[PDB]
Amino acid sequence: GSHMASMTGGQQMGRGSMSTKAIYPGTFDPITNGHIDIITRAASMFDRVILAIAASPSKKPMFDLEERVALATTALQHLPNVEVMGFSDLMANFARAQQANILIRGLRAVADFEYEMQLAHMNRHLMPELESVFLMPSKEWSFISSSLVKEVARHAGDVTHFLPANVHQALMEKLK
Amino acid sequence: MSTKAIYPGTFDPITNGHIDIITRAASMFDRVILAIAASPSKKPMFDLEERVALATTALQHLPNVEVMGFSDLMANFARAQQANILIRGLRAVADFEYEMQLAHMNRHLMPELESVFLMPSKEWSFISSSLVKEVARHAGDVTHFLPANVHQALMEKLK
Repeated sequence: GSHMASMTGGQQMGRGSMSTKAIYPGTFDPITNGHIDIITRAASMFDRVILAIAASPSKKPMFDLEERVALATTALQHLPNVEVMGFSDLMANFARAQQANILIRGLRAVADFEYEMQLAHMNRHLMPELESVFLMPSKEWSFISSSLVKEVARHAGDVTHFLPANVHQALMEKLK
Repeated sequence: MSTKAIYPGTFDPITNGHIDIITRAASMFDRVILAIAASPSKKPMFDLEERVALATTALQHLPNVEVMGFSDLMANFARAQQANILIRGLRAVADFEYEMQLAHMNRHLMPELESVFLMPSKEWSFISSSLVKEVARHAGDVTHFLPANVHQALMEKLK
């Protein structure tokens, strides 16, 4: 009500809008225009957003953690309420450590919907106070992935439309 | 700063699943409007007045939620209401394809409207308005799936 701290600290649910802090996890190897679109949209609706970059992914990434964090930091510099960080745990544990209450997930294909629903249930089990939120990609970026952009670039296909300049330069450098 | 979300549907009637979605949405956005479609394609069991009244009571305990009817383009309603977020619940794969199509169309109609998707709690993952009605019509117990006000109104409709 006013000076009610003496009485209560407050609950998350039932009581109006709360401060929101979102994590957007991935490998971002490297970050594409599709990722930038998702995080831009998320940063417009939530107070703070962390782009969380996985340190040790299952498959060895083309860019190391340091390179991935640096490229993403530059690409997202124009968003005041976004921070880029590496992590090496369950997304649920990183979110707990970072006191985040929102998990951002991109939803590209029908094939992925089943898996995403399963992960959301598991994350609710691990961290009940973490809410998963799902954003569909713009039509423009609906077919791109980091993986497809790399494979196209490896055979000299034009991918300038799909990446920010900083990332495009770094990628060309990686491929000779 | 300010976020204002629309949660559209037929809500014929509102279920515990709907209430869960809007509760979660109201915790992350400043204001939420439950937008109830006036003239759905299939004739609903409850009329607009009944649907709006039942939902209003069911959601009365949420301070930052308003229930309204609407009978126009979701883009125009959202523009009229100065809303910047469209909430959809996402139950099944079949619904995701259709919702993705509508989201593309809505991006065309209203570029400044952001569509956001929430998955239902495990508890409510199989229930729909349609299924609850069909169960109740043949005397199955649906008390676990509806708020008391809605349960009472439904029993009344089937007598």
